[PDB]
Order: sequence, then structure tokens, then C-alpha cells
Amino acid sequence: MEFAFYICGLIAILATLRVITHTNPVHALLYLIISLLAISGVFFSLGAYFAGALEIIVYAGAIMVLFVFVVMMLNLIEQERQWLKPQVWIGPAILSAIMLVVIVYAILGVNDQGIDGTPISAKAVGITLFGPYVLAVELASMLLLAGLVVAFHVGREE
Amino acid sequence: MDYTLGKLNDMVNWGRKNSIWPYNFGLSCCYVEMVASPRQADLMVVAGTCFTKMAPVIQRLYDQMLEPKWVISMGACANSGGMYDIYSVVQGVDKFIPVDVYIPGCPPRPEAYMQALMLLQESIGKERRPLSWVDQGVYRANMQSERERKRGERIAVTNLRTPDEI
Amino acid sequence: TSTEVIAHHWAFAIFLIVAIGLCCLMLVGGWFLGGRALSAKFYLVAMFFVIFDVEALYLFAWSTSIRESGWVGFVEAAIFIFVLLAGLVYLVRIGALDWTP
Amino acid sequence: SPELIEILLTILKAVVILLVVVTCGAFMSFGERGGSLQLVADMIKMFFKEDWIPKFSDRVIFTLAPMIAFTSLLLAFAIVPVSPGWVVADLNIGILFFLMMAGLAVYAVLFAGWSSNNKYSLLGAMRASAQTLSYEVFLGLSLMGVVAQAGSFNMTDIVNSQAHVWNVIPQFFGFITFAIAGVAVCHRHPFDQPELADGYHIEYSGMKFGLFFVGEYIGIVTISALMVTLFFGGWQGPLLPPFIWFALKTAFFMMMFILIRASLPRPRYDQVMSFGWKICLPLTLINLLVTAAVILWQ
Amino acid sequence: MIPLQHGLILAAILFVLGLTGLVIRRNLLFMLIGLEIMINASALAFVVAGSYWGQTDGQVMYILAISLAAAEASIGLALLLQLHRRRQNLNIDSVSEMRG
Ligand SMILES: CCCCCCCCCCCCCCCCCC(=O)OC[C@H](COP(=O)(O)OCCN)OC(=O)CCCCCCCCCCCCCCCCC
Ligand SMILES: CCCCCCCCCCCCCCCCCC(=O)OC[C@H](COP(=O)(O)OCCN)OC(=O)CCCCCCCCCCCCCCCCC
Ligand code: SF4
Repeated sequence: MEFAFYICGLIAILATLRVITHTNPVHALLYLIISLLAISGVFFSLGAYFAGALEIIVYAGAIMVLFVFVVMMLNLIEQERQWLKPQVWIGPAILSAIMLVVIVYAILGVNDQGIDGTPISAKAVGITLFGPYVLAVELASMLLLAGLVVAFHVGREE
Repeated sequence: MDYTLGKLNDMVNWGRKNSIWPYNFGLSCCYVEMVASPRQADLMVVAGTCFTKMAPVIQRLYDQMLEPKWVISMGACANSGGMYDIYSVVQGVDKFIPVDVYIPGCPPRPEAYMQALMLLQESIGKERRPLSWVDQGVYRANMQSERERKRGERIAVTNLRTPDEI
Repeated sequence: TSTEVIAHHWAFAIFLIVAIGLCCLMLVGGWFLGGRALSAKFYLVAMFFVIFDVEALYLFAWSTSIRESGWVGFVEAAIFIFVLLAGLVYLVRIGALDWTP
Repeated sequence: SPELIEILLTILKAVVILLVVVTCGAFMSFGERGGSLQLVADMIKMFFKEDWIPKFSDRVIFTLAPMIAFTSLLLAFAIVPVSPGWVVADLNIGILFFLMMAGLAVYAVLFAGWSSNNKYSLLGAMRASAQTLSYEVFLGLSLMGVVAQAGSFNMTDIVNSQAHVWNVIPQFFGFITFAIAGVAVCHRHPFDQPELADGYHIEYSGMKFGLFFVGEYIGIVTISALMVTLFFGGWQGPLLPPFIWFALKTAFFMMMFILIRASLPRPRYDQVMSFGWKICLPLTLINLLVTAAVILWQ
Repeated sequence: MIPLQHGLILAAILFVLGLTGLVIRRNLLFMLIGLEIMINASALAFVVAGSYWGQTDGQVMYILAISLAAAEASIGLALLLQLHRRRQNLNIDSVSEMRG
């Protein structure tokens, strides 16, 4: 379980690094799908089986399909490759590195008994979701309705 | 026999002859008698009169076809121009594309097309082609002609039925 | 960790790698051997698929624990599905799910 | 050691199942078309044909699309139990894994249409992708009826829950919706070609085209087997061995897919989307609600 | 057997990668892509935290996070389509006239 976790984490990091630097949008979305598949593998390593199934079904299988659809209908800044020359990403890269080093300083120093990896099934997640999480479920349906209304209002052609 | 410019070679020849995906290009009144993209097709069946206006269409659709490519000409029009030795008709589809099997007739029967399919499978199975492109020369067999092979049984015919019957 | 579960893990891994290797070898043998010689309705449909897929995930989570949730959970899913059907009805009547006007 | 020969026997069972599924998909390409070697003939014809990637195209996406169209449903087969002691992966998620593979399957159509440097093929791919999303949106709930009755995502547990009454009778609406969704997600008749829009299989030739065809028929094998497992008791039978019963039911559904292709006509594109969403999604939500009320009452 | 610290660090790495991809790109599409990366990293961190304690709450927060991600991706791609259909240009620095 540690083996799959570490290879999938490394694949996700590498794929994200190719995502944020690539020039072709379809290639970047393909690397993003690869990173999502790796993150699902990480979820399956931890025992969150429902989370991994949802990472493939919902994130890679719906959201990235929407991004892919938008890129295809765009038929697509690319030529100069601004983000490749160091005079553009000199600042943001070290800024993100400083933020990352402060965050991982906070990570190092906490109680860590390790993750057992015992599978938390989707049935227990359903009992929790439809037990002590009634208002999260109803208002999450409410939120998705809001997003649907907004995206139809903005994205229709006329 | 003569060739004009090994077990698995027999295997690919057998597979190519035993699964042919045709692209019937019906120009004219041969098309009704004989009744897939050219990128997915390997046999071009040219049936009909080869007009001067539609000759670039035939040439383009032959060029879009992928190797290996075989051509079967149906009828006198596709063979030689037929009865239309006229200003607007190309005298035979072999003026601009190579033809593997010719069929006479105007129109030929569908069973004549099936017999030409047998001839094409025989010519495919009796040929040697470059297996992998990593000699890149196509070797086509100089087959014995059908009229000399069937000469004895044709000449041996003596009596036929009178034309006063149906 | 029983012997059966690690046997099934090995079988699943072998199934994965044999399927992927068979497809890749199939395409490799295809390439190596031979002789060389839009309207906004698409975005709306994909978007509706995404939203209703997330609602479907909530229904997935409910469905596997019906006997452990009782009638209260049925009521919870009842308002959930009622809001889902109200949104679907809204999309149908406003012409959002109408490919031909 | 018994453990090593046990894991090797399980691996051999998985490989045997995989080879049988691949050969069944190819053999039913022939069956949809005595001539047992005809399949081998087209197989080596496409094998030895030269391959043509378009010059101004994208090579990686073009090569990647048939791999998705093959491996998605080929991997989705792995949850199906054939007989007692003959499963590949007895997953806790099961039908969730089938939903994962069915979700990943749309990228084959999208990738083929974009990589084929052709506006007509691209438009056809977007049309087919919109269609398969419109039916994937209720595929999962059409299976949630059976999941709700069984109370688990496992497949062996579903088959054991079918030990007295097959789920074709109580989940007949789930039966119907999963049948339509399985046919539509496989892009076959009457959902075969929705296409200024041409096919997205143009510019594909040779072994890639063979990958697309064999992937479609492998998906047919997987959909029919999961159909049998979910709605027709799986391997349960009174007299014949469970392997035999599973085989006859799977063949029964596979020739009924062939018969539906040979008989039913093609509805229109907007008609297909309107039917899919407007009928099958509220019908499936109502089916799951009524199913929950019935099981909670009992 | 897996440390919580390593999963949290992996989520932080993906979060800061999404943030710098959000900053450095003039195209709005890559900005939306970086936003998706950041929210997926946050959801991953919640899954790691929930799986460490043996609780269902991490996957529940993951479900809420991906619901948010789906809705935001929908809205952002609608706005990107509007920008492309009204300006024929996805340069985000051209959308800058309000200032002062
Ligand atoms: C080989 C070197 C690298 C080569 C290049 C990369 C190839 C892909 C590598 C990542 C995927 C495979 C990782 C290795 C998995 C091998 C099996 C394994 O380790 O299983 C352990 C565990 C079994 O489950 P459990 O019951 O918890 O057992 C623990 C102890 N009994 O398993 C689990 O708990 C979960 C198992 C993993 C989750 C399922 C598979 C996820 C696949 C993600 C693919 C991501 C995209 C890859 C793209 C490649 C190209 C860039
Ligand atoms: C083009 C290539 C793209 C990448 C392809 C994949 C790359 C990696 C290939 C090698 C994988 C080796 C096998 C990995 C381990 C398999 C077993 C496993 O995951 O076991 C862990 C878990 C067990 O759980 P369970 O048995 O239910 O419960 C008892 C717990 N002991 O079971 C689970 O968690 C099961 C759920 C996870 C199963 C994942 C299977 C692969 C999914 C990715 C398919 C990608 C398809 C191609 C790309 C699509 C388009 C982008
Ligand atoms: S050969 Fe005769 S039948 Fe055929 S196209 Fe010419 S005129 Fe018509």
C-alpha cells in the first residue's frame, strides 16, 4: 500500500509539473487526467475506496471531459511562450516555493501515528452522509443547482 | 513463374486474399448491375464509363487509398472506353491507374465479378510483397492468361441449344 | 491479509498489465510491420452531465446503506431527489435540454 | 508451497478469462458478420496493412484513442463473476469500477475526433460524446436499483442476493434503463452513428481501426456479462453447472444485442438526447425512490 | 504504515504547483486548470486527514470539495466561453480597464 501510494504521488507531481508548463491545451488536459488517475490511486492506497472511485468517475470522467469539450470547441499567446523564459516565472516560482516550505515546516512536527489503511467503505460514508450530515447533503444539492443555473445563464449562445 | 517489379509470407498472402474490403466506384450503368472509406479499403472496383470530368475524382480516390491496392475494372467502358470512343470519355481506366483484373461485358454479370474476385485472390496468393519496411519491391506474378488456360474446353464445344427456345 | 486476497490482487494486476500490453503490442505490430508507400450546446450538455453526475454520486452513497439508514434517510433522499427533479424540469422547460428549437 | 500454486492458479484463471473475452469479442465481430478463419483473415489483413497517421495531426492523441476504446471496457470486465471460484477481482467497489471505466471511455471518441485533423470528424466526435454523456448520466442509477436492493457494491453479493428472485422482475425499469445505457455507451446501433458532421473513425486505418472494432465488441461482451450478473442471477441454475448457465445467459444477451442491431431503426440525434434525459433519468430516480420505499417497508 | 505527514506534503506540493500555474499564465484556460489543481490538492489533503483518523468525515469533505470543483469548473468555463465569443482573445491582461 505504501508502494502504490509513493508511485502514484510521484506520478501526480510529475504530471502536474507538465500541466502548468505545457503550451498545448489538449496535452495539458491529458497530463491533468493522468494526475487525477494517480490521485485516485493514492486514495485507493489510503483505504478511501469511495474517494478513489469518485476521483475517476467525477473528476476525470466528468470535469475534465468538460474542460476537454471547451478546448475542442475553442479550436485554439501560445506562440511566444511567455511562461518559459525565466524573467516571467522568476517571481511566482520562488513565491510558491517559500509558501510550500512554510507549509511543510508546519507539517513537520505534528503527531503522526501512521495511516492504518483499513478500508472505509462507501456504505459507512453513506451512513455518515445520510446520518449526521443532512444539511451538507441538501445544501450541496442546492449549491450544484446554483452552479447549474449560473453556468447556463452565462454559457448559452443566443 | 515470371515476376514483374517464407511460410509467414504465405500467411499474409492468404489473409490478404481471404479478406478483401472493396470500394465500389460506380460511374455508370455497370453500378446498378454490381449492386467503407478509401482509407480503410484495399480493392477499387471501377465500374462504368470514365468521363474526362470524373477522371480526376477517380485518380484522387485512388490516391487516397492505402497500400496494398488492387484494381478490378468492370465492363467495356472501364476496360477500354467500350462503345464510347468519343470526345468526352477516357478510353479505359488503365490510362491513368494500374488495373489488376479486367472483366469484359456490357454490363457484366455479378457472377463474372465473383469470378474476377477468385482471379484477384489467386493473383494475391501468388505474389511476393515486402513484409516489413525496416527489399521494398512489389513482385507481381506473370500468371498464365485465362484464355489459354480455358482454351481446350472452349474449343471442344460442339453443339449448343438453338435460339428458338427460351 | 489472507492468501485469497493477495491471490486476487496478483490476478487483478496481471489482468491490468496483460490487457495494456496486449493493446500496445497490437499497435506496435501494426506500425512496425507492413510496407510504407462549434455551438455552445455541447458545453451545456457536458456541464449538465457533470452536475447530475455529482448528484448521482450522492445517490450512489445513499443506495448502498438503505437498511442502515431507516425512513429518515428515505426522507432525506426524497427532498434530495425532489430538488434534482425540479432542476431537471427547469432545464427541460427553459429549452436547455432541447437540441432542436 | 500451496500459496504459490494457489496464486499462480488464480493468475492463470484471470489470464484465461481475459483471453476468452478478447477471443469472444473478435469471434462475435465474425458472428455479427463455417468461415471460422475469416476473423484471422481480416486480423492479419489489418495487421500487415500499412499505417497512415495524418501528417498535420497529433501523433500521441491519434495513437491513444484506440487504446482507450479497447482497454476501458476490457478492464471493466474484471469485476464480473463467471462461476464460484472464477472471479478476477472481487472488489469492494465493483460496479463503481465499471462506472470508472465507462467514464474513461468517452476520451477515445473525443481524442480520435480532435487528433483526426478534420472538422467533420471533430464535429461527429463531439456529437457522439454528447450522446454517450447523455446516457452515462443515468447508467449508474439504473444499476443503483440493484445496488439498493442488495445493499452492497459487490458483485458476488448481488448474485447471492439473486438466489431466489432475479432482479429482472423488481428492477424491470432498472433493467430497461441499463440495457439502453449499455447499448448507447458502446456506440452501437441504434446509437451507432449520430452524424457537416462525418465519422470520427475516418483517417483511422489498419490496426487502429481493428482496435476500435474489437474494442466495441469486447465492450459488448462486458456489457452482456454484467447484464447477466446484475439482472439474471449470474451463475445460479438448478441443473447445469454454473459456468454453463452463465455462458448461455451471456450468449442469449449477446445475440439479442445483434438482433437489436439487425431489427431496430435509428432515432434522430435530438430525439436520442430527449429520450435519454427526459425519459430515462427521472424514470431511474423514481425507480430508485420506489425501490427504497419497498425495501424499507419490508 | 503510510505517514500522514507525507500525504499532507504531497497535497501541499500539488497546491503550490496549481498556484504558480494560476499566476504565470496569461491564458484564462490555464488559470482555470490551475484552480482545478489547487482544489483537487485541498480535497486530497482532506482525504489524507480523514483516512488518518479512521473517520468518514474526510471522504465527506472530499465529496463537498469535488461538488464545489464541478460547479466552479462549469462557471469558469462558461465565463471563458463568453470572453472568447465577445473578444476572440483569451488574454487575461487585456481584461484590465477597471483601475485606480
Ligand atoms: C512500475 C514502476 C513505474 C512504471 C511507470 C508507472 C506505471 C503506473 C504506476 C502506478 C500504478 C501502479 C502502482 C503499483 C501497484 C502494485 C500493487 C500494490 O502495491 O498493491 C498494494 C495495495 C493492495 O491493497 P491492500 O489490500 O491495501 O494491500 C496492502 C497490503 N496487503 O494496493 C492498493 O491499496 C491500491 C493499488 C493502487 C491503486 C489502483 C491502481 C491505480 C493506477 C493509477 C495510474 C495512474 C496513471 C499512470 C500513467 C502512466 C504514464 C505516465
Ligand atoms: C494508458 C494507461 C493508463 C494507466 C493504466 C494503469 C497504470 C497502472 C497499471 C498497473 C496496475 C497494477 C495493479 C494495481 C493493484 C490492483 C489491486 C488493487 O488495487 O487492490 C487494492 C484494492 C483492494 O480492495 P478490495 O479487494 O476491494 O478489498 C479488500 C482489501 N484488501 O482494490 C482497489 O482499490 C481497486 C480499485 C482500483 C483499480 C484500478 C485499475 C486501473 C484503473 C485505471 C485504468 C486506466 C485506463 C486507461 C486510460 C483511460 C483514459 C485516460
Ligand atoms: S460497359 Fe456498358 S453497362 Fe457498363 S457502364 Fe459502359 S455502357 Fe454501361
